[PDB]
Amino acid sequence: MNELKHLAVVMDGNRGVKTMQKLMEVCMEENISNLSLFAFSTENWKRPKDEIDFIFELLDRCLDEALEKFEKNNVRLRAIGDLSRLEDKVREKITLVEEKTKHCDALCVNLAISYGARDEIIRAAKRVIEKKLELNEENLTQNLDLPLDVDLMLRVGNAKRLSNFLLWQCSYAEIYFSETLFPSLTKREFKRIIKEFRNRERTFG
Amino acid sequence: MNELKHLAVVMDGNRSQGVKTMQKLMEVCMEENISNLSLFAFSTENWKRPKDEIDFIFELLDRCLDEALEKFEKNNVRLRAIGDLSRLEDKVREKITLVEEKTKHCDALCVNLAISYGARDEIIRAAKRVIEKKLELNEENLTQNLDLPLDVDLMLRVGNAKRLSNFLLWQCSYAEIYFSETLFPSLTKREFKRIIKEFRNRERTFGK
Ligand SMILES: CC(C)=CCC/C(C)=C\CC/C(C)=C\COP(=O)(O)O
Ligand SMILES: CC(C)=CCC/C(C)=C\CC/C(C)=C\COP(=O)(O)O
Repeated sequence: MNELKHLAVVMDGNRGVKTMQKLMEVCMEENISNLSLFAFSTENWKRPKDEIDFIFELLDRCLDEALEKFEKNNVRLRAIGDLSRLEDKVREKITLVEEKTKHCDALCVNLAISYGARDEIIRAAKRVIEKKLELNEENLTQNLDLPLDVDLMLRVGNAKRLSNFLLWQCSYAEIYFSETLFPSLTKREFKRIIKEFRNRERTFG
Repeated sequence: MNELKHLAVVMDGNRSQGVKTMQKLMEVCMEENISNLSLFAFSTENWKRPKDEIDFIFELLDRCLDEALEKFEKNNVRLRAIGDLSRLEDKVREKITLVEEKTKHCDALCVNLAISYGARDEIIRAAKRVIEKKLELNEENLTQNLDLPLDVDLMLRVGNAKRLSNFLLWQCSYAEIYFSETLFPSLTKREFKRIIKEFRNRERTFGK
């Protein structure tokens, strides 16, 4: 009854991968076209520099994994965010992996890096201005990094909040708080959560 | 530890005491030093509801506006309307303005009433105000030009719906979110207070 075209997942940000593949594998069996993930926020730039270099160290390992395995598995990678804040090293690797995988049909992984929803909205507003378009919901929407509405917004962890992730896109997103101390989760419980989603009533106001 | 300046509330919009429970929420806000209480009455999308449903909602809203004309200023509660008010019938707009004017000076609690309101629309309207003022289009400027500039600390959903439904999206970027599965009527002061206590002890990093 409900179509899940766009699934957005965020995991706890408190000061492993299996869950991520299980994640991607399921979006696929389920015919979920867009998977959106939150890696690094605009506000995260204020963290302690140690915590940051550590996160980009992880990120870098993730991107390497993307290059190797994304194309042959027919997965696409797209980076959203204010990417200009990023070091050239990462930025290049990103650009590369996007280009390598640009032609993948089976799933689209939207990776949010140096990303914030308020920044996105501001940037989108400007895109609109510089095209000499009327400022309205529709033109703004179409000029986001990610125009696509979120259907299911999924928090893997104990934090109850959006933390500046795809706000605009979430106006009518179904929200789901899946508690854990460990960003863990099972193929089935995903499918469980999904099932739940398809059945719950969406009125879009 | 966490301070709660701005409480937002939305109840399930699908399928008396209500007035009594509301007083308790308002008393709890005062007792707790919550300066702002934000309520969701009618949204921009709600306009696509059957005409009979819209009719009934404005019928009640009217009833509530009257209560507020009666009870608000003598309790030092301020009322503010947000949303695109230009979409409202004349009789309504004026009656809103009336209670607004009458309670404009009220110090103790500020009740923000979202009527013909949508977050996306609020956001667009804020961007035009910034442009119209020849300000730079940035986060801070857009914030300050919202109908309601104040960040939401706690977003409380009363009902079974799990979603924000175009309610104060910008303000909620880092808002703590809480789903209480009950009807509004069934809520007690003790419960409001508890939920509040819970929010106060939650870890808020704002991205660190
Ligand atoms: C591995 C990698 C590149 C990034 C790790 C991202 C993870 C697992 C969580 C970060 C989530 C973000 C950006 C915000 C969530 O904020 P919160 O949990 O609500 O404080
Ligand atoms: C009594 C009165 C004047 C208005 C009542 C507002 C109520 C009870 C529900 C409407 C809430 C709104 C505007 C949106 C929530 O929609 P949803 O529950 O997410 O489908």
